[PDB]
Parts: sequence; structure tokens; C-alpha cells
Amino acid sequence: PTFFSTMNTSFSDIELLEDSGIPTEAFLASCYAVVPVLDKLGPTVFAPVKMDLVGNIKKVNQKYITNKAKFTTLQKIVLHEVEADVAQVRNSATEALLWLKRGLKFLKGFLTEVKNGEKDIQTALNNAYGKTLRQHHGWVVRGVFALALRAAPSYEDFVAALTVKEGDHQKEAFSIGMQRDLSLYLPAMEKQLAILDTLYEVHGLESDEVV
Ligand SMILES: CCCCCCCC/C=C\CCCCCCCC(=O)N[C@@H](CO[C@@H]1O[C@H](CO)[C@H](O)[C@H](O)[C@H]1O)[C@H](O)/C=C/CCCCCCCCCCCCC
Repeated sequence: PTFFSTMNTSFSDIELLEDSGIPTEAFLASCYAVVPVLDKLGPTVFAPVKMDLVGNIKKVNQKYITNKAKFTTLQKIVLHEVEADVAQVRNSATEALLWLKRGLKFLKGFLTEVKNGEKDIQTALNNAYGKTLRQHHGWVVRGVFALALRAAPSYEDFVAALTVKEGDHQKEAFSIGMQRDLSLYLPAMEKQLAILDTLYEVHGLESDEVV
């Protein structure tokens, strides 16, 4: 096994509910799962990333826990905010999920480069950044990304952070397992992100604001 098939981690183990509903807890658990990897790779240097993710998961969860029966899916949360005219209120779940999906599109891009055989982690990150998050960042935040990029792990340190037992990365079985697991993880994520993108587009929730 690899990190990408560990319990609660994979987007591929999330089954959709009626009307393509994305279950709230399972989705948020998949988002959280990368946090310990960030901590293995750079507890200080990637702290902005960790804080962003944790904060957005918190903001979605804060609405969820208010009425779990009502808020069984992401769509139910967003659509309630829209009905209540609170999607634009500070700390909304709609805003938190906007930034979660943006961050996941970046993660998907980066892991696709890796899956397709990119061994330069900086190249992989920077290629994915340009296509995803860069458009949403201003000058100062682009500078923070550039700082993070300089501190990118070696390929070996990166894959070592994705093993279930130390040393696994030196086995061919692991490379095969990475391919197996990413070949499920990535299209499952894509499917969910497409659902979310449609939801945001249709309801006029894709904000043009940059940070
Ligand atoms: C599988 C194991 C792989 C390990 C993970 C490595 C890749 C990490 C990839 C994705 C994780 C998610 C990235 C987080 C992107 C931050 C989202 C972002 O642009 N959030 C914005 C806006 O913030 C919003 O502000 C709003 C108000 O204006 C609200 O307050 C919202 O709540 C709030 O979110 C925030 O200003 C920026 C935060 C951090 C940007 C730092 C540069 C990112 C470095 C990239 C990762 C490096 C990879 C590590 C090495 C492999």
C-alpha cells in the first residue's frame, strides 16, 4: 500500500449519494489526510499550507455540525447558504469550500505530473501552480509560493513521506502501488471537483477576488 490508499485518505473510497451528493465528512477527511504529509516534509516551511487547509475544513465542519442530518452533503451546505443569503458572509462554508477546491485542483495537477513520471518536484509543483492557483494569487502570495517552492523536497524525500512502512520506496512494488493508487485517487478527485465546479458556476458563486 501507499499513503494514497490508507484509511479515509482516498477520494476514490467516497461514494456519492442521491443527485451526485458528495458526503461531507468523508470529503473533509480526504482533504485533511495530506496535512501529516506536509508536516513530514516541512513543518515550518509549509505551515501556511497546513493552516489554510485546516482552517477551511474547520469552516465547513462548523456549519455541518450544526445539523448533520440536513447537511449530509457539500451541496446541501452550499445550497442552504444560498437560500439563506449567507454565502457571502464572513467565514461561510461556501467561501471555505471555494478555496478548498482551488487547493485540491493544485494538488491534482501536481500529483498528475508525478504520476506521469516527473521526478523534479519543483518542476511538478511549479507546472501545476501556473495552471491552477496562480490566477487566484496576488504578488505577495505568489512570492510565498516561490519561497515554498525553493524548499521543495527531493523526489526521494517526497516518496519516503508517502510510504506506509519505512523503506518501501526502494521496492519496485511501491512504484507500482503509487501508480495503482494515484490512478484511482486522481480521477475520483477530478469527478468530485467537476461536480463542485458546476455547482459554483450554475449558482454564480465563482468569485473573481484574488488574494
Ligand atoms: C499527497 C501528499 C502531497 C503533499 C501535499 C503537497 C501539495 C499541497 C497541495 C495542496 C494543498 C492545498 C494548498 C493550499 C492552497 C491555499 C489556498 C489558497 O490559495 N489560499 C489563499 C487564500 O486563503 C483564503 O482566504 C480567504 C479570505 O481571503 C479565506 O480566509 C479562506 O478560508 C482562505 O483559504 C492563502 O492566502 C494562501 C495560502 C498559502 C499559499 C502558500 C503557497 C502555497 C504553497 C504550495 C504547497 C507546497 C507543496 C509542498 C511540497 C510537496
